[PDB]
Amino acid sequence: FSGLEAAIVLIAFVVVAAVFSYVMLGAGFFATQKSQEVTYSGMKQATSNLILDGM
Amino acid sequence: FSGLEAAIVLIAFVVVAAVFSYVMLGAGFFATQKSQEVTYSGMKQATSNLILDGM
Repeated sequence: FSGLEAAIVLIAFVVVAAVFSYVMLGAGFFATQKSQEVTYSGMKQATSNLILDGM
Repeated sequence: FSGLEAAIVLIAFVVVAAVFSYVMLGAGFFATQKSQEVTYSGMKQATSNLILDGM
């Protein structure tokens, strides 16, 4: 049994990690960038209120 | 444990907040606009008085 083949796999473990890492970050930024949008809209929802002024 | 999911919820906390914020304002304006009507009617109730004049 040789670690030469272990290397072959170790790539695969690392690569799928990096890809998941890659996407999760992308998934994550979008998560964040979405989380920001709802917040901006959220404040804009309340503060965009319009009012009847006087009689 | 990842804050990625925390974002998913953070939306939800913000959204229901904005909706409650949205409605409470609407609930609130109506509260106010109602509070105004009773006042206008309130003064109108007293000042709309009519009188017998002379003999």
